[PDB]
Amino acid sequence: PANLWDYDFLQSLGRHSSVTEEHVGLAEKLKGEVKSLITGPMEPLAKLEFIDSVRRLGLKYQFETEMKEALANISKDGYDSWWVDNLRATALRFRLLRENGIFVPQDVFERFQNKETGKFKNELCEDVKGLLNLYEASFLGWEGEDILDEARTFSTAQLKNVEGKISSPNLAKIVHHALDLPLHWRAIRYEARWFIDIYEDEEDMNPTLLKYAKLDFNIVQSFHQAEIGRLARWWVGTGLDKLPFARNGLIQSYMYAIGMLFEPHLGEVREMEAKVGALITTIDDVYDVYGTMEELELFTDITERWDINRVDQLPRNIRMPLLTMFNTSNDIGYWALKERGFNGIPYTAKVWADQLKSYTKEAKWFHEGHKPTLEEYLENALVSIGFPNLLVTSYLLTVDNPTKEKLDYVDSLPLFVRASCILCRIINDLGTLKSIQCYMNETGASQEVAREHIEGLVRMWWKRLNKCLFEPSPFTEPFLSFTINVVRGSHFFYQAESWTKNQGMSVLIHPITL
Repeated sequence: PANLWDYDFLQSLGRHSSVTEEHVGLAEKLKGEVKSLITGPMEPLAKLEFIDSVRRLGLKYQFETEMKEALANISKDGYDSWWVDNLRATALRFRLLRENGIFVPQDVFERFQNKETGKFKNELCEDVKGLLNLYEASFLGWEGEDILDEARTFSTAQLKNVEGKISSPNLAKIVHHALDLPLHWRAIRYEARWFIDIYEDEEDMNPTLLKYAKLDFNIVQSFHQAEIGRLARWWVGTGLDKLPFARNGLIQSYMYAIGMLFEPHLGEVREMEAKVGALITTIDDVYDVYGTMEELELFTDITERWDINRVDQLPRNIRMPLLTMFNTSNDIGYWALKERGFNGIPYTAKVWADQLKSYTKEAKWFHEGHKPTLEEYLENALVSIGFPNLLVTSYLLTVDNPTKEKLDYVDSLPLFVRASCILCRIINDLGTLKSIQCYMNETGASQEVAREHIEGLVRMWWKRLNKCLFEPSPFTEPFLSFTINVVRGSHFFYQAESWTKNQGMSVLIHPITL
């Protein structure tokens, strides 16, 4: 029986599947037909809505070139009367163009403002799809784009007020889902599973796209199940499943990794990221449990020196996580040597050393009654959250022509990656001494005021990421998406056990009925 907490079940995954070669040949056929629909003749707003649907169904990885081509064709040609003075069209166009690297100025929304008060016009307050498109579009903004901040607050207020009054149950579901999290902040694979059901009930539903979305979801899922089986057998082989740390650490870590990257061709990378995540949770718990004890000083020193010669001084429940961290980091660095020509061990060793040092510092503060400022706290806590480790590892494993200089640069945590790491930390803190209490102690602010200031920090760092994606960068495709998608993973998982089990069951275990 399916049991996400049962390592016998998890080690069994991948041996048998609903692959059904017929399904594979059928999906290639339907994929060609969907390609034709994306490039073919269509009304312009309807074409934007079709492309947005393909994205929301988790299928953008299959149609990158067609979507970019159709969007360039839209963004260039002639007439604009198909969206000018149409809030719904204007906002969907702004969002999709900006999502695909085509700049659109915020001034495109000025005609919807009162021209004297900066406030959006009251006659839009019941335009449900226009409000919804304006809401989703506002999250593609940059710092200093004040119209889009006003658009966010206005559209949120009005969607909240209109939510209970929407006649279409499906449109009401879409509005409620958006108010929980905008599409820009949602993890791709989890959103795809939700939106397949939603799309089936849309009035503009294209049955070929729906059938392809279901087939492709099931095929990708079979890949994920084989990965889970391998990872479960690894984990049980470490013995860390029997130690009193990180209760569901392996499968939770794999669910987070699925947030970071889901595509089948990144399987090996995803498995390694899952390994690191599992170890991160376990060792986080280790440093929590032994918080003051000198055992942790030896743990940290062994890791800083990357030298296990003194490891038998540690008790077994600490020695086993340490040696599994050591051996796995050596395996991952060796994979880089074997596959990419570059020994990654010095980098996996370093990010782990940094990580434990971050834990040590947090512990120090807690033990000495220290109250750090917000910036101080965050400078340590963007490391302790674990994403410098996970992201630097993903770069090592995917960058082309890896060199010491590229790895040193990413490991320095420049703006783009730093912003992702800070975001993950702040989102974790909002969902759980941390960001809110630190800001309180720094300014005396209310808990409500402090939470609002931290939510504003989330919005601000997202604006910085948005702008980074338009600006020259040493970073290339896989990693750019990794850096955004770990944040999306954080939003989705830090929004009880029933919910997590439900997400894992519906996304990883149960195929979609065809």
